[PDB]
Parts: sequence; C-alpha cells; structure tokens
Amino acid sequence: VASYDYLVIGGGSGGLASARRAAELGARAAVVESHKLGGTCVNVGCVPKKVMWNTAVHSEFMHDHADYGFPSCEGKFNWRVIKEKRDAYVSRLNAIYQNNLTKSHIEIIRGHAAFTSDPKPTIEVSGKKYTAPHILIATGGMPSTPHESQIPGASLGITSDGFFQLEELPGRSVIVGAGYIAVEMAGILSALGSKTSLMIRHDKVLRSFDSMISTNCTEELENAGVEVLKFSQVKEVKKTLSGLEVSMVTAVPGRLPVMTMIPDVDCLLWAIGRVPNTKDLSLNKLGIQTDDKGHIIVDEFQNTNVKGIYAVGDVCGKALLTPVAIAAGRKLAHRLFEYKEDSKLDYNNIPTVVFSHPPIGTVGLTEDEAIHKYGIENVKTYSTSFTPMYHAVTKRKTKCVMKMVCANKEEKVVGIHMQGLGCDEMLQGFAVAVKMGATKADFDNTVAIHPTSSEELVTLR
Amino acid sequence: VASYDYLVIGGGSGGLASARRAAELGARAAVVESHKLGGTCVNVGCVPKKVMWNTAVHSEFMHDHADYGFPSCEGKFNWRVIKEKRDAYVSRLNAIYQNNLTKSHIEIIRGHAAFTSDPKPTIEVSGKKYTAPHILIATGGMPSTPHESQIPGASLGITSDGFFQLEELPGRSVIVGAGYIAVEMAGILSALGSKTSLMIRHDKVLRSFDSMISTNCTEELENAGVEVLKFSQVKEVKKTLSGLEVSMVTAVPGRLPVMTMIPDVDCLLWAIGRVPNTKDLSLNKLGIQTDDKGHIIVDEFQNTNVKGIYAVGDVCGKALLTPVAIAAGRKLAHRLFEYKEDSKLDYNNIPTVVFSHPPIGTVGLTEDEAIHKYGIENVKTYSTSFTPMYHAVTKRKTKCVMKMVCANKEEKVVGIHMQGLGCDEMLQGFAVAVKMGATKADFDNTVAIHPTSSEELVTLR
Ligand SMILES: Cc1cc2nc3c(=O)[nH]c(=O)nc-3n(C[C@H](O)[C@H](O)[C@H](O)COP(=O)(O)OP(=O)(O)OC[C@H]3O[C@@H](n4cnc5c(N)ncnc54)[C@H](O)[C@@H]3O)c2cc1C
Ligand SMILES: Cc1cc2nc3c(=O)[nH]c(=O)nc-3n(C[C@H](O)[C@H](O)[C@H](O)COP(=O)(O)OP(=O)(O)OC[C@H]3O[C@@H](n4cnc5c(N)ncnc54)[C@H](O)[C@@H]3O)c2cc1C
Ligand SMILES: Cn1c2cccc(=O)c-2nc2ccccc21
Repeated sequence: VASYDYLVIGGGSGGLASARRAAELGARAAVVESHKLGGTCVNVGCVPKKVMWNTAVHSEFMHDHADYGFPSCEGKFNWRVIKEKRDAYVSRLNAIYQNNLTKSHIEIIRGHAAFTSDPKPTIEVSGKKYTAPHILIATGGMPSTPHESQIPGASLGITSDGFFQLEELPGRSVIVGAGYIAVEMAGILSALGSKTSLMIRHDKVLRSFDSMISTNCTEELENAGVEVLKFSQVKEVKKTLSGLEVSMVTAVPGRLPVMTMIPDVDCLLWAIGRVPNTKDLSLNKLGIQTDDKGHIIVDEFQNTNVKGIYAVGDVCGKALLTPVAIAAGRKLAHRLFEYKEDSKLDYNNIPTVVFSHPPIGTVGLTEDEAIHKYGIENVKTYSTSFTPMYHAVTKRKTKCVMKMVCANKEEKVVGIHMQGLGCDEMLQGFAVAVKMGATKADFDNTVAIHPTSSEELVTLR
Repeated sequence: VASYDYLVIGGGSGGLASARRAAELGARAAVVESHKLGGTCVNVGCVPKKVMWNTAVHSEFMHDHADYGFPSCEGKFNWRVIKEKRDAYVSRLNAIYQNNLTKSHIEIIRGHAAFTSDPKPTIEVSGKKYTAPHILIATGGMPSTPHESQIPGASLGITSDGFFQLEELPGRSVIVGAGYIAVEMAGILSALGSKTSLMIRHDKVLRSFDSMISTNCTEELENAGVEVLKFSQVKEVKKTLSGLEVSMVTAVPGRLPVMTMIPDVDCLLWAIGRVPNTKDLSLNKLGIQTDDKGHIIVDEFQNTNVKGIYAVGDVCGKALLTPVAIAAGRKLAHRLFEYKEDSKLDYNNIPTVVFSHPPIGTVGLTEDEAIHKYGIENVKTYSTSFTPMYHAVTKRKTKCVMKMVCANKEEKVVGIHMQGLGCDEMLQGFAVAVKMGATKADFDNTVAIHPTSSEELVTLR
C-alpha cells in the first residue's frame, strides 16, 4: 500500500485547490481522478457556461446595432462554430490543470476510487491501494434526472451535461427548473434563437434569492422572449416524429389543473437539482456519514464523522460554487499541513452571480432573511430601479435593480442584491466591503464613479 | 436687492447638487446659469462621452462576431444616427435638471453672474442684483487651447466642446494631449473608423496614473490602431485644400529633433488641459483669491478667502470629476444649512474610471506615491496580467492588468489600479473597501466570484 500525507479524491475545483495548497506546505499528495481534471466547472460548468453566455451576450447586443448607427447583421448564428472553440478551450484548460499538478509534484492517479474495509482509511483504484493520515473526499455531484417511475420518458430529456454535448442549436427548447442553472440555460438558448420555454413549479424563478431578484429575473426572462410556464411540471415525455412531446400539468392557484401537450420539442433539459457523487465510494465500509440525499456530512472544519477523512465542495451539498470548494479546500490544507487549527471557510457572505440577461449579483441576506434574523423593526432596505444609460439610445430595454439590506442602528450592510448590465463584474468589490462589515455610511462616504451603474449603490437614499 | 439663504453660481454638477441639498435643509436658494443646466458633464462631458464610448464599444465587439459564430456585419457606421440620439438624450436631461430645481423650489436665474463691489457679497445678473449670507461659486471650467502667438493656426483645432458638435466622423483625426480626455477621444474616434493619431509630449499617456496603467494604456492604444506620436508637439497648423496640415516637432531622447508635416487632417483636437471659469466673475471686486491659472482658492471646507463665499468643483482645479463636485457641494450644504461644522469632502481615495478600450479603474495611491509616503521598505505590491476568457475564442485580444498596492505590516490596501474588460463597473465596490481601510487579508478573506475578471483582485498572490 502506497502511503502519502494527503490523498484527494476528485480532481475538480475543491480537490485540485486543496492538493495544490497542501503540496506547497510540503505534503506528499496524490489526486485521484476518474475523468477529466478541472471537474464540473472546467468541463461541464462555469467555464463552458460562461463562453456560451458571452455568445448569447453578443446576440443580445447585436439587436442594438442599428440603434447605435451600425448596419444590421446577416442572419444565421452558427452554434457549431462556438461549440468547437469552446471544446478546444476546455482542452487547453485540462492540459493546464494536469501540468499544475505535475509541477506541484502531485501524483495523478487515474481511475475511480472507493474506500476499502481496511482499518486505517484506505482507498483502492484499479486494484491498487493507497492510504494517508489525511483523505479528502472532493467528488462533487452530477445533474439530477427524474426516475422513469415518476415521469415516463424523462430519460429522453438531457441535463446541463448533455447541453455541453449539443452540436446544433435546438429549434425548440423546454428547460425544466427554476434555479440558476435553469435560468442560465434558458437565457442562453433563447438569446441564440431557440424557441424557449422555462417550466417552473411556482410563479417565479430563483425563489431562494431576494424577492426583488426573483421578481425582476422572471420578468426579464419574459421580456427577452423566454416563455415562463408557471405552476407547471412534466407528467410524461414521448418521442414523436419531429422530436419530443412534453405533457405537462399546470395548476395555478385559484384555477383548475390543466394538462397541456407541448409538441415538436427538440431539446428537453432537466435542471431540477444536483445529486452528490458518493454512491460508489463504499462510504459504508468506514461508516462515513451521509444524509438521505447522499451528501457527505461535515463539521465547520470539513471533518467527516471519521478521523482523517474530510470532504469539501458539492459533495457536501452546501453552497455549490467553484470558489467555495476552492476556499474550503485551501483552508483545509492550511489546517492540516500548516497546523492552523482555526483555519476554516466562513460560509456567510459568499457572493454569487447568475448569468442571466442582464446578470444577477447577490451577497449576504435577502430582505426576508434579515427581517427574520434581526427583527422587522431593525431592518431598513434601500432600493432603486433605473434603465442604464446604455439604453438611452436603444429601442430594446433592460432594467437595473439594486437593493441594499441594512440592519440595526448603524445600518450595517447585511445584504446587496442586483440585476442589470455590468452587475457580474460589479459584485466582487461590494462583497469585500460587506465581508468587512460595511455600514451604509461607508458606502455613502465613498465617492461615486460616473457615469456607471455601479455608482447607484453608493448614492442610495 | 433680492436676498436668499444660498446663491449658487453655476447650474452644473457641483452647483445643482449643493443647491438641491441646501433646499432640502430648508434654505431659500437660487441657481444662476448662463447656459444649459447640467453644466459640462451633461452637455459636453461625462454623459455624451459615455454614449460615444458605448458606440465605440459596439464597434470593438463587432470585430468578434465571426469568432463567436455570427455572420459579419455590413460596413458603414453612421455618426449622424448616434449624434442625433445623443443630442436628444442631453435635451431630456436638461429638462430633467430644470424640473429638479423647480420641484425643489429653487429659483433659476438665467444669465451670467458677476460679483459687485457692494460691501456685503452681492452678484449681478442682467442688471439685477442678488445677495445671500452664503454664495457658492461653482462655475466649472472650459477646454484649454494654445494661443496663436505660441502656435500659429491653433484656433483651427477644436476641443472636446467641438467634438460634441461634430456632425460626421472625421476621416483623419489628430488628438493632442496625454490625459484621460485625450485618451477617450482618440479611442472613440479610432474605434469608429477615424484614422487616428494621439500626440503626446513624452513616451506614454496618463503619466500621473500608476506606471502599470500608463504603460498598458499606451500599449493598448497602439494595439487598437491609434498612432501614438511620442515626444511630439504641434508647432503650427495650416488650412489646406483637403483639411489641415499639422506641423509637429518630435524630439525623442537620444535622437535629433525632427519636424514632420501631417497632411489631410480633418479633425485636430486639443485636449491639453482645462481652464477655470473665473475671468468674468469680477472676483477682484471682493478680493477673492485665485492662483495664477485663475482657480479659486479654498480651504478644506471649500471656503474662499472671503467670508460667506465658497467654491467647489472644477473651478478650484482639484480632482476635476462630477461626483467630486457633487460630494463637495452636498458636504458644503450640510455644513452651512445643517450646521455640521465637520462636514467636508475627503479628497483621498476618490476613484476614477478612464473610458479607454478596455476601461481603466483606479483608486488610491500609485506604487510610486505609496513608496514616497510609506518608504520603499514598507510597500508591497501585488499584480497580475491575463487575457479575459471573453477572448478565449477571439483572434482579437485585449489584456487585463491589475495592481494592488499595500503598505505596512498589515498590508493595508492603499491603491488599486487596473485596465481591462468590465473594469469600469468593477471599481466602485473596491473603492468602498479601500475607503474602509481594507487590508489584503480582507480581500483574500472574500470568496471569489467565478468566472469573472473581478475575482482576480481577491486571489492575488
Ligand atoms: C451547468 C453548470 C454551470 C455552473 N456555473 C458556475 C459558475 O458560473 N460559478 C461557480 O462558482 N460555480 C458554477 N457551477 C458549480 C461548479 O461547477 C461546482 O460547484 C464545482 O465544480 C464544485 O467543485 P467540486 O471539487 O466539489 O466538484 P467537481 O468540480 O465536480 O470535481 C469533482 C471530481 O471528482 C471526480 N470524481 C468523482 N468521484 C470520483 C471517484 N470515486 N474517484 C475518482 N474521481 C472521482 C469527477 O470526475 C470530478 O472531476 C456550475 C455547475 C453546473 C453543472
Ligand atoms: C469631454 C469631458 C468628459 C468628461 N467625462 C467625465 C466622466 O466620465 N466622469 C466624471 O466624474 N467627470 C467627467 N468630466 C468632468 C466633468 O464634467 C466636471 O468635473 C464637472 O462638470 C464639474 O462640475 P462643476 O459644477 O464644477 O462645473 P460644470 O459641470 O461645468 O458647471 C458649471 C456651470 O456654471 C455655468 N457658469 C459658469 N460661469 C457662470 C457665470 N459667471 N454665471 C452663470 N453661470 C455660469 C456654466 O455654463 C455651467 O453650466 C468630463 C469633462 C469633459 C470636458
Ligand atoms: C459588455 N458588452 C459586451 C460583452 C460581451 C459581448 C459583446 O458583444 C458586448 N457588447 C457590448 C456592446 C456595448 C456595450 C457593452 C458590451
């Protein structure tokens, strides 16, 4: 049995970051990866998604050419052109992350790892065993699909995984789900010319976000040509001559349930959740604790219930973001290999961007969350809504909405929420300020940058 | 003589903001304006500049259409189309600012004000006199042009003022100056198809900015097709058959001076400085103090040397930005009309964006400024340079450069400097953090937003 200081299962965001930082501290480390380095984000996540978003963004701005004094464009978007370049870029990234490991002198173990029943924590890959005083589980998750038993034909639909295998633009797309991935997918497919529907269980998307964002994002989706099918879910999917037929039930409150057949669907995309990647880890061989969804349970230091075994990232089911897996991974490395006992990730005030159109930026508590935590008497929100001067000369419009959530007498900024042009690049700095415990006076004492959208956040009244 | 609590000379950024805030505090206020409300920013500054920048940005991104799988565009940009819409937008803004005053119950006095010799501070407009215990001078400035005596034919050139009167795209443009206005003008004219030169006295533009920015911006200008004429200045301008001939002298260090004639120039644009608007104020009638350039001298509370007379904004020659005039104006209002004796503008850590291509964002001290202030032993800078993943699929490239300047053991962030896509909307939040006295750990403790350019500022090493 080959022994290391650090065995890391999964060469994705969390695994790579943690192994690399451990190695910097002197650890003899190995990374196990059954597929491609970079994991979900690089291969079927953040990176390819962003490239597709950028493409969609081009399509959106192109509508404004004539308004800006430019001749109109020629017609045909070509999905295949961007797909090939996206693929190549992902390949470049894979090669880069492989090299990062090697130059870090981190061993790369190719294959699927599973734990053994061996007393001291030990894994097996392709018949070979490996052990370490410290084993990180960073296996991530994967897209959820409905069982055939619940929804006959569901397997005819694809997921975000399949999305990145698409070779052509689907003529007609139905996206099922109301979370950020669903929204991003629908927004991209629609902007690029797919006749797109987004099917949601209630009245708005992003219901976990601040209500202003939930409302605005749903509206902007509709304004952009995305058909939002409210209080609707899939009952069955059937293969037809032209593509797929989606039978859905719509049950709007105050109305009667009605079943509708959606014909001629080229692409049915399930975006209804992620399942952790733990099924084949043989976690039970060591009594490693999971929840009923298969998420690995950890304390605030990413410890599992078993000594010498840790978990970070999507596999733990909390804040499923690349930078979060990375930060928890690095904090863990510092704790184990720099003996910083207090080293852990603070899961409060993690910023998120949703790449809708326009993009969404959020950090901290929703207004409701603040209300519950501080008391309605101790929360004061400031908000504004405007049309960015970018649109001063266009017939097409998007809105910018901003909300600042303040708590207590000092008006501590405990939440910032926004959607609008530039909001994707706008958030990071404000997240630093919020992390620092900025009050509203801190914002107001900061001189504005004009003319930008961002200045509106430091001149709210 | 009509008496008020507050007489404000100039209905621009600083004047409007100060009068409006005074009025909120109950002041009986009047604003004198000889031309259009909104002053320089609305009429011949920030707003129209930004619209033109947005137009130029379209042109830049259009080069990337085919790379993103879109058909190429048709050819002819039409300046006249955007000019008309820009003009209309400026007209809407004028009407808005007029209305803001009226709804604030601020009297609008149309005409040119000048002080009288009357003992108690009094102004005259169109033969009528007005007085107040508090008179704000907020007259702004105007573009500098060389005297014919120094440069024969200089009056054949225009300034940024003339820029916004242009009805067509000049075929050939020469911009003289190295500051942000020069850079923005050249960048816009060039992006829109003008054969553009930018003539600078030394080797780089923006020499007052951090050296990284000065260097990068000069390079990006060249990469974008702007001819940067280094160590060059105009000796004479002559009207020719086709347009203008610009005779310039170039004196590169280590070389001999050489005179070059630039023929067929349609647009020669002077952007070599701003002169304060004080010449016809009859400041001498009250002994109001100015410098040799005509700037009104003030203390930290915007007091002139004369009791009951104040000045804010470009007329004082310090930090010539709209948000600065606004903030100094409002702080002044609070001091005078809410009796907040400590109310004043902090002129440190004012953020600036330069709308080059890509945009520049800066706040705090350059590296050299930090070095001088803290000692080279007490300054640590972090920097990075990358190509934004937006360009992962394009043949055209721009860079993103970021520098964080840290001082002392705590590594207080005393400067942030950057150029790159999205940097215009990125800066504001970081400016709030820097104002708060953020250290590098504050940045590093902030979870990244991925994939963005902005995340690079919280993961510098
Ligand atoms: C469509 C989509 C878009 C997204 N966009 C963003 C975004 O814009 N910004 C953002 O912050 N996040 C985004 N995410 C989230 C993101 O990608 C994840 O949060 C991230 O990948 C989690 O890191 P991880 O290390 O936990 O898991 P992963 O990055 O998925 O890596 C886990 C790895 O372990 C391997 N593996 C699993 N089991 C084993 C085993 N038994 N043996 C050996 N190897 C194994 C896998 O093959 C894989 O490479 C997106 C996700 C999706 C699906
Ligand atoms: C081309 C250009 C682009 C710019 N872009 C930006 C930018 O993107 N961001 C930014 O923060 N700043 C920008 N600026 C700077 C900006 O516009 C000024 O800093 C701002 O206008 C200053 O405010 P002010 O109140 O001091 O002067 P002004 O806004 O110029 O207002 C002064 C006013 O007083 C009036 N006036 C003058 N004398 C008298 C008198 N004797 N009697 C009656 N009325 C009088 C004038 O007609 C005028 O309306 C730009 C400037 C230029 C020239
Ligand atoms: C931010 N931005 C873009 C981002 C990505 C792709 C574009 O094509 C684009 N075009 C633009 C046009 C005008 C103003 C901004 C713009």
